[PDB]
Amino acid sequence: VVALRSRVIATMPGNKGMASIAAPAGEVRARIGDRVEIAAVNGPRSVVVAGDSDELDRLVASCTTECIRAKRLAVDYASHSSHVETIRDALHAELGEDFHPLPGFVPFFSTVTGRWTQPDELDAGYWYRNLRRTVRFADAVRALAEQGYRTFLEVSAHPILTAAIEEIGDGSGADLSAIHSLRRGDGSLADFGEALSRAFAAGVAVDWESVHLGTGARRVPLPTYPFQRERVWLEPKPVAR
Amino acid sequence: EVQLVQSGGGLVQPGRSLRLSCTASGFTFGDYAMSWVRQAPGKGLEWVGFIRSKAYGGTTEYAASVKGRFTISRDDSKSIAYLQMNSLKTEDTAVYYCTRGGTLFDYWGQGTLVTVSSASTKGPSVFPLAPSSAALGCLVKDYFPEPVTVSWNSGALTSGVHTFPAVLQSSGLYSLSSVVTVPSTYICNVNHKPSNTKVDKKVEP
Amino acid sequence: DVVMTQSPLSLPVTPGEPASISCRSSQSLLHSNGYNYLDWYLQKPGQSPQLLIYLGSNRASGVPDRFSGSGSGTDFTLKISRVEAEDVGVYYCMQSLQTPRLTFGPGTKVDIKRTVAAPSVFIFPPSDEQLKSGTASVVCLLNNFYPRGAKVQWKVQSGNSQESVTEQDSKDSTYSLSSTLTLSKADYEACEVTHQGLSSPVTKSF
Repeated sequence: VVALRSRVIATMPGNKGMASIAAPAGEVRARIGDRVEIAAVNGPRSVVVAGDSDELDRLVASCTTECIRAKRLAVDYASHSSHVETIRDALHAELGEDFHPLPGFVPFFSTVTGRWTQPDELDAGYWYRNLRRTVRFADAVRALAEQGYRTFLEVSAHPILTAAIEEIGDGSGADLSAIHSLRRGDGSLADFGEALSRAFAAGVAVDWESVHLGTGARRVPLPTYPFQRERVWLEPKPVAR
Repeated sequence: EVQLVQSGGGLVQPGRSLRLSCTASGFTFGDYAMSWVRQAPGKGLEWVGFIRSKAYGGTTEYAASVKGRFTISRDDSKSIAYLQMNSLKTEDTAVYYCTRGGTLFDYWGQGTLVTVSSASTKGPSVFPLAPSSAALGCLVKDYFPEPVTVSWNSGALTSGVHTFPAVLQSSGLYSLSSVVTVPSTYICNVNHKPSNTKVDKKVEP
Repeated sequence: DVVMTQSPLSLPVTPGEPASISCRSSQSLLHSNGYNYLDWYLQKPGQSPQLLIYLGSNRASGVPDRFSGSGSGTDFTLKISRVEAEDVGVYYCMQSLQTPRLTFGPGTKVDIKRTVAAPSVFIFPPSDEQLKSGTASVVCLLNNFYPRGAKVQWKVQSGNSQESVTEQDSKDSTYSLSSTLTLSKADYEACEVTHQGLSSPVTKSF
């Protein structure tokens, strides 16, 4: 799916690109114009934008006059728009020919719908829904918090979205955790271990009986729990005579 | 523990040479007389043969069905029993076991599925079963070899789903007919793993 | 000659209830040592056969105490004191007096016991694209029946029917039959059962 999608999509560059800003959805949805639309709300203070060139470059520059994280996506391409919708064969069905929708299993989370769905719609239609509709990722993160989900692990090589998952909780009462992913410039196991640590810290259940199987380690006497002792005594009540 | 773990199954055309190995760990290999019991798909067990202990001579007793074709050996220093299956024909499609006793079969090992078929790897010919007026099903005729797996509504419906054990034609092919029973408009996706040919089926009366 | 050993081939068991498989040998399996030479094996559905009893009454180690053993020289018996959900499968009565033994016997087809069911005869005429394909498969699926002793005919005769049956399910504990009449181009131009879930022949055709 991803290989064929990227392969064909390599031709639309030169007409439209992509951007990812952490501006509040209000001002940008107000000032968007000239074939410019929001590809994915990823928070109350985060919106990915899919708009044409020479206005999407000045949309992150309409974000350098405001001084926000300025990243003119070097992987710029066409998506969530019409320039990719015209391909109703290669970019709509050729990517995903075979598919086996899964049942309940462990609840996954689709975004183009804004709610949890059974993983039975996950196919070339979904990639058609990532090229036709928006992503409404923020709506699904609110639904995650509603279904009891708070620690968010960013599967990537740099925090761009957990950074934005913390603007999910910059205005939400359910302040949520967003473990800092390997920094831009980190690519070694020393930095992965540092992440596993802050994952445990944030609350991510780590099966430590899996990290220590290849190490061939041993268990050695360590100090027990330091119970912080109060003074709880109920004294026999009375005073003689 | 005693574990008679086996190895050496696979797919061949009638008239080949196939090796069946029985790794014995847990007991003194030389005291017992390992034997090989065949179980053709879905029928009773038939005993192929057995080698006597090295101290009991090592005389190998085979069946009437496979005399002059199969030969059984054993090694203590490498601690393996062998079923050497030569000149196979269509009958050897079966789950061959390795028990640790000539008259007293014991551990039995695990079950090495050996298949002797003249067919080739082809995907399913998914043919639907239209309801009379009821249940809704779909064939998977003419696929080979087994594995095979059929779901309904792509693994959404699991109640009423009966994936009939597969069936061998005289041509060497396989035929599953998976059917759900529910009043209604349902989908069946068959994935022939050896060839990776996933075919999908929408059915109406 | 050879020892011919038979058993109650289709014995039903209901969980928590003592059951009893029996074996009957033509010749005498009580060898001079006073030790019977009959063995009881269990092949649990889709697993390696197990040794339950050797020498008629002795139980193999690692085998649940439930399986008890007894018998004279001809008639023999396996008394499962408590049948649970693992006590089901095929119980082979397998002699030891005359080795070699080309077969393990038909084996006692054990099933989790319920009352009689109702075979859901469902004649499914072959999809016509199949006739466009070069074959014909009218399928007479019987569904949800127990016990599994159903004749399934093909008239209007039979002889081109091939058999497909699953083992007993859990929550319904029934059986299902896929009698396929694979078939050829022209001769396409009825199925019924005699299962004891009913008595009268129920004939529905394509």
